[PDB]
Amino acid sequence: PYHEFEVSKCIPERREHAVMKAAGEDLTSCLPKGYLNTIPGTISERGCAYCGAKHVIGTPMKDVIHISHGPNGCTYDTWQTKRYISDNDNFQLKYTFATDVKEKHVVFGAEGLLKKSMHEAFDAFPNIKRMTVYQTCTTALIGDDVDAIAKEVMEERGDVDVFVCNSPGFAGPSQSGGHHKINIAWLNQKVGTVEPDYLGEHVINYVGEYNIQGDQEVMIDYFNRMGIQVLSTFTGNGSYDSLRMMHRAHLNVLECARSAEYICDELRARYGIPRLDIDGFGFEPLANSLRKVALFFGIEDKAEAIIAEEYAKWKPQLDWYKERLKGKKVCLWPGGSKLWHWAHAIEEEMGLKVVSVYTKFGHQGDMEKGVSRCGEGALAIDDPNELESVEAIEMLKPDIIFTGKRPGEFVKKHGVPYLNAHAYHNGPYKGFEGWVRFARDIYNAIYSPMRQLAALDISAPDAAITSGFRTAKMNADLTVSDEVKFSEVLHEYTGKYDSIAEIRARNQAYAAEQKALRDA
Amino acid sequence: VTQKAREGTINPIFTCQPAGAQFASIGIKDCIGIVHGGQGCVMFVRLLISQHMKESFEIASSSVHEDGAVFGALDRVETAVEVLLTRYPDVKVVPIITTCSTEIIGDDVDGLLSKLEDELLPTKFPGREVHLLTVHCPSFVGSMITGYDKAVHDFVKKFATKDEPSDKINLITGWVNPGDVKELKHLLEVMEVKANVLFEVESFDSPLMPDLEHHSHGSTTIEDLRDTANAKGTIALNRYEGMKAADYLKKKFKVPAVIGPTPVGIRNTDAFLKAVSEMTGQPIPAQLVKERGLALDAIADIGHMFLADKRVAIYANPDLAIGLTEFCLDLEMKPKLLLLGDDNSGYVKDPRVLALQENAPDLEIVTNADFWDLESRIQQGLELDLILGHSKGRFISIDYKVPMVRVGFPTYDRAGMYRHPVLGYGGAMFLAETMANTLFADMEAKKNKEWILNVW
Amino acid sequence: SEKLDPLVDYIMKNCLWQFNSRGWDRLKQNAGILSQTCEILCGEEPVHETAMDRCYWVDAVILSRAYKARFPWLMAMTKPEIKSLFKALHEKIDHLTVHGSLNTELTVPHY
Amino acid sequence: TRKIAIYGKGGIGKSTTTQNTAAALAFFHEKNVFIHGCDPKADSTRLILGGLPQQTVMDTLRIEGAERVTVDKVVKTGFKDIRCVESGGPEPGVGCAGRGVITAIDLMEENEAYSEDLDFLFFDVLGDVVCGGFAMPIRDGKAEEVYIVASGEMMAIYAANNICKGLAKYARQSGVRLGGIICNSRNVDGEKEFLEEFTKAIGTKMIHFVPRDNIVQKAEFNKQTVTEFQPEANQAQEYRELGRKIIENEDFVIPKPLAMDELEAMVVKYGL
Amino acid sequence: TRKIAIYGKGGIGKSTTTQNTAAALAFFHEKNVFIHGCDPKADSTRLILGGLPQQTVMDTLRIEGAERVTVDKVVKTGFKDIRCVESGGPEPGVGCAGRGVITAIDLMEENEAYSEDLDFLFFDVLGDVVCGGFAMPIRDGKAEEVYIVASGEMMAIYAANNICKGLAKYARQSGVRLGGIICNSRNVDGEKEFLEEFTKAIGTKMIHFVPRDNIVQKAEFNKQTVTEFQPEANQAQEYRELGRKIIENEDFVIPKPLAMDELEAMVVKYGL
Ligand SMILES: Nc1ncnc2c1ncn2[C@@H]1O[C@H](COP(=O)(O)OP(=O)(O)O)[C@@H](O)[C@H]1O
Ligand SMILES: Nc1ncnc2c1ncn2[C@@H]1O[C@H](COP(=O)(O)OP(=O)(O)O)[C@@H](O)[C@H]1O
Ligand code: CLF
Ligand code: SF4
Ligand SMILES: [Mg+2]
Ligand SMILES: [Mg+2]
Repeated sequence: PYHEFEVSKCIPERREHAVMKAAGEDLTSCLPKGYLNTIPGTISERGCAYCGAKHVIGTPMKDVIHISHGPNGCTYDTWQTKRYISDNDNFQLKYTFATDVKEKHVVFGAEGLLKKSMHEAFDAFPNIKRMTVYQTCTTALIGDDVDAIAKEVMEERGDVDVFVCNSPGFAGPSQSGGHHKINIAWLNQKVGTVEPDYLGEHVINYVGEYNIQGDQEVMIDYFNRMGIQVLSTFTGNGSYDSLRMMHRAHLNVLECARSAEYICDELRARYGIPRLDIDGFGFEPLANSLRKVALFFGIEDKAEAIIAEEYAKWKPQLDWYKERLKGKKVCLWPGGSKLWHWAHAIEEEMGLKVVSVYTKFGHQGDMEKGVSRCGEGALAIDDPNELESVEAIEMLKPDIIFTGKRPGEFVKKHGVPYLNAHAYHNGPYKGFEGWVRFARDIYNAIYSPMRQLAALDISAPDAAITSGFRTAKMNADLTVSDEVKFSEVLHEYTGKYDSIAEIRARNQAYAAEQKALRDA
Repeated sequence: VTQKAREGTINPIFTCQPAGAQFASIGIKDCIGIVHGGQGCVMFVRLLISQHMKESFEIASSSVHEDGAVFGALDRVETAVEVLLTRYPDVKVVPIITTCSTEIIGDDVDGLLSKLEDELLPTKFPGREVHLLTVHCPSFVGSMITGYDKAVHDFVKKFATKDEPSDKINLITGWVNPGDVKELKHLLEVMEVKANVLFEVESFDSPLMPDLEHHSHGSTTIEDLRDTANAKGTIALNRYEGMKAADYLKKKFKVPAVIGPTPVGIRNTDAFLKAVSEMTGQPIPAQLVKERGLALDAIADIGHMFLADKRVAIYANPDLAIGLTEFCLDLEMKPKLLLLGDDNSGYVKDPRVLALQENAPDLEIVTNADFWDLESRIQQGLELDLILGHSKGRFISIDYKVPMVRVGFPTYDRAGMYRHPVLGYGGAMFLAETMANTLFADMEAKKNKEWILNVW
Repeated sequence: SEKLDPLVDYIMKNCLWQFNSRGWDRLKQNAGILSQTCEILCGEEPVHETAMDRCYWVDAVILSRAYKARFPWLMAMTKPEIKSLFKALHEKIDHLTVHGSLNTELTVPHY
Repeated sequence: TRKIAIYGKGGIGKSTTTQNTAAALAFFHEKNVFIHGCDPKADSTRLILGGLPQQTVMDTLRIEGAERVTVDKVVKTGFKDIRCVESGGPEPGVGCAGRGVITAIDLMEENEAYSEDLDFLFFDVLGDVVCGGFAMPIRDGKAEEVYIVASGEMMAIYAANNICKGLAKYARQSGVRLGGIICNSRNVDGEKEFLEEFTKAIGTKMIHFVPRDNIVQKAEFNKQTVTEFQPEANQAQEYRELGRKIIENEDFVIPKPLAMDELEAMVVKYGL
Repeated sequence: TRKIAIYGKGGIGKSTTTQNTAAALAFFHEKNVFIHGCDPKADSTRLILGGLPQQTVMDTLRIEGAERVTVDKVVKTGFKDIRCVESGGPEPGVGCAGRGVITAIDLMEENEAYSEDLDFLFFDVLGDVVCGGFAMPIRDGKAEEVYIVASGEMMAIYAANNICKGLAKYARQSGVRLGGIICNSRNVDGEKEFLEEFTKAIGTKMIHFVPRDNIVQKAEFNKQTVTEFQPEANQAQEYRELGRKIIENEDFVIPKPLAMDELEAMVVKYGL
């Protein structure tokens, strides 16, 4: 049934944006609305279409000048807020570009300023030959023709390539407008314009991955070990030119269907490339995904070998945390796909109880996925506002919340710990090792001795003041049995602080080897 | 003075005007602003304040979409005010901050205020004290500094009301940290001077309490703002962050205004205290001589041994950056580059900048700067020992191996920098010792005469 | 009834192939994957005439493995009742994902 | 000072009527008149200055900056010492004239361009009010009265009704009122009866009827108003009467725009 | 298909001439014509649809969303199966009508509204091209030819000259060309001579002369064109000749705008 919040009675439109799973209901009984306009003044969590296009999908590309046509403020506001890394020395994190539109450019036109800014950026970074121009609110209203300027700059330089993304912040209800716009733009302008140099025997496009803390590198490692060529990645750790070659892959391996399903559906409709939805998170979802990809190419035995090896290495460590986390309650509050990527896997493989999910921008498809994969009684919210979140916490009493940084700092002031669902904490959270890293983060947040200390009132007359120390393991062992506590097979996470250094230093070795053989 | 020759931006130093108006608004008790425009315009600013403070602050949006831009979006603001007021019954001040989009299309938010006060407030919130104001912040003008300056002017102009005279002064702090306000309030309390402090941002640091939840908020009240008209005088520390409000008070209510100096370092703190002493009649007491002496003893331990002849690049909010340059010169350091990151035309007329040009010989001042100014000068051969700046220039520091002291806004890559002063004598001691310790850690990382840190 | 609820429940808790973006694509996804699963469980070798048929088959292979592992009563039934059951399963998944769906985006004509 | 904004269909004669009425006001009624042109093509002050000004508020902001705009570089003086300024703006197809008008009127208020001794301040606005920046002349602290120029052509009346719709909105925010409809004749059959019916239907009046005369074009080719060209001509007397009727106007209303089915029904008797 | 944009001074008869020529093209020459009104007041297809359309592209995005705009909800069919769409836009004094035209034309492109078997696609634009969004019809992939409607009045010629100045940019960027100047007579003394001389000084031709006739008013009051109203009237034959001249046009040039001193010297012969 549709859940109406006490804080949202005055805005009755909010009633049909929340459901509570009930026994005897299916997807055709009730379903929260989605991808609608925001109610003004609600202090919702939603962003703008420029965010969805530029900040989320565009910037991950590693060999590109990302210049926003607009004032400095849009460019500053999205700079150094994301954790998509690259093997291009993180160029996409360290350099950001604006045309710096002033009032004279608003009144008289900013196209000359855009052309001059593009030439300046190419001049300052002569090793970069690719560029994307993003519209902002300002330059989208006044009608600047960015496409004509991009054509002029390309012909004046003769060795650069420019992509145009016309996604101003107001052009849509949330980041989702940006997802759609940039997908269709890249497909229509850029796909098919470059031919691959080498095409191996099993070629995939890895679609919908943005390399948060090295998530893509983790997945590339697995594909290398199955002998699968990743032609391009959309767009984490992705290069401009490889993404122009997407029309030549045997299979589209889609991870985030909220942000990249558009290009996948259109590549399927145009070039006949099949679309295979996968999970990167969890042990069993990731194992099944690897099995499907290897099965498509007839190389199943390679996937099974990876899976057995990874299970033997990481399953004992994951089960150490799973034993200590059984029954703990969590609120799953990302923006998009991570709510249905995690809801079932976290309950099964860490023992947590998912009491609520929400999406900031997701459509009704994300909610039908999320409601399906959640248990009965879970609260599913679309376009949540701050007061609704407070009410949900007071009703559900979660032990941890997975949400954003600023929402996390809010719920901290209501007693609850948080893990960053967006940027991770000690990521990457993808892979088999990554799931163990996620479990350790959950366990550290929940069983912190500092959390119990903060709950203690020292001015209370008979206050339970103690001395010495406690550890998280002391706190968590109070919840397990003797058989679990003295198990000789379960042990804590044995991994480096930077798990990606060794993974990246392996993907690069593989690349070198493959090049050697090919060039011979 | 060098004006940046490029027209585009590579790595901006500041954000836009609406962000500054939003930051000024969160310093007022029972105030939630509505940013009129796209949702990104408010969500990113809340994230940016969160990066600096590691706290969450309530700011609302009118959520302008495509139909709002094409058809007009004043109905969005009317809906936003109603929704915000019904759902937050403790709110008394609602500033309506415009953005680039609604400044371009010409949404008449001033006229809407009149209608709201005549129709919506008396009808659906009868007897409730609600004050609405507009802050016009076109992001293609100025920067977050000018947005902050304008918002302080707008808040004062809304509320200041002539009444019985008060012995208080007005202290407009400028854009400062909670640690800075604590230091300034300590100075005033030793001098025995009551002030209307704009703004009281110590409560930005909220405690993690056992039972009673307690969120971050500002502590400047409507009564503080109302009483600004009755003060003996106004001291605005920052000429670019509060001189407009002070000029308004002088012109409208004849409240004498003293602009600056920013009390960065020993000498400028003395000048600030002398201004307070002249305004109020209160003598500088012997306790301040002692606290000043303590800061000077710390500085003497490190000054001509470690700080003399160190080459420094500085960027911050303009007033803080200029004051930091002056303090570094007093410490015998060699400031090489000063970055003033926006297009304000008052910098070249600023008496502090004219004095820097006269007597700081190897210092280059770049107005309308971005971070590519600093980085491309290092690539061309500028050698620095130290950088003073905020966190968005951290990759220059990381990649070129120049240590940086985190000052200004935002400093998100170090823990708890908002709790330490850079103003006053306490701030001078904190600043000088942090510079020394940053340099010490760098010598040890590079093994650069690191054996010398034994009998200094 | 007692045979459909475990099968439908496993699909909706574990699988992602039934949640395509548009109803006309969901119909093809449902038909291809479920028919091939019925063939696998009946001892047949499905024949592929397209790359999408092969993509249907990988989902079908994984799903049939899970059904064999978790529902032993399938390997005891004979082909007529397996066909009827998978005909019923196909109808139920179609109703849940397309016919009775409250997801109104499935009728958006563009991707 | 009576601050007035002129609206109406494009090319209906707003600029010509404003300049000619201003000349008649200055010459026949000895009034201090100011004209602020709010059209980017900056053609609202040619008949008074005897040629297009070459300094616009926006051209000056583009070259020197907003802070270096002065009430001496952009405000000019023409016939009978009528003070004129042009907002300026971009050439067609680029930028944002709406923002330019917002900024230009803001700057002229900041620099006290409108002197206390003015009897009339005319904001001459373009015909396509496409944005909120072209309604800046009817915000609080700006024009308190609006005159709409129309004619017997059904599109001109439709444009007048459309302008009244937008003017009803601001009437509930700002206290701007409609002073009447000025009819610049286009020689339409039933033009007078159509205009009388339409003004009554929306709650206003036809303040004056301005005939269609070729002497207006002749004076315009000679860079002047009819009052400057030929003070004793009949068209000059019409502008003088129109100026007199504006001076003595006291009927300022919130218009009631007609639904399109009402206007469609009204125009049936005129196509016969 | 020949994609054309119509520009000119405000209220000079862009919409009337566009609709009447479209009706003549469809009726006398059996042509497939499409009209895209690029004016927020949405009056560019009333004569073809026989009444103001009640679904613009912008009204449909506001009600349904961008993703639900369909080439069946917003495209209507009128006289001689002429297909008509209106961009729509805000009421006067609010919003951005330039952005609405950008979005409306974008949406008609994404939904492939303009068929490939069309013979003519007219973009009927407003008279105040105040921003870049009103130049959207002459971007790449849009109108390839521009006809400016003018008249012998000096402000119409000045407006036509201004449009030529702004049109230089799009002639360079998208290759759009000026096909000629349509002269809608305003009964100005020496009108034909002034138009010939002006069209010669900028490098183009007066493609046709449209007489000022009141049958156009009568037909407009009757919600139809002259061709629908009275096919055998003289004015209908004038639109039939203009349509034929547009069909058989091969003179497409980049106009060379006149500095205003040249235009000032030119208008002296006509102020006598
Ligand atoms: N009463 C009139 N008789 C004859 N021509 C007129 C009359 N009023 C205006 N005109 C003509 O109208 C043309 C366009 O008018 P203009 O003032 O430029 O329009 P707007 O300012 O409304 O765009 C001018 O060239 C002028 O000669
Ligand atoms: N050839 C003509 N003869 C008579 N009246 C005309 C003629 N062309 C246009 N008109 C009149 O011009 C009025 C306004 O023209 P319109 O086409 O609406 O202008 P625009 O589209 O340029 O804004 C119409 O209402 C019509 O009565
Ligand atoms: S310069 Fe500043 S932050 Fe930029 S928009 Fe303008 S006021 Fe705002 Fe806003 S919604 Fe997104 S983030 Fe921008 S494209 Fe618009
Ligand atoms: S319609 Fe008005 S606000 Fe919008 S771009 Fe054009 S001039 Fe500017
Ligand atoms: Mg005019
Ligand atoms: Mg028209």
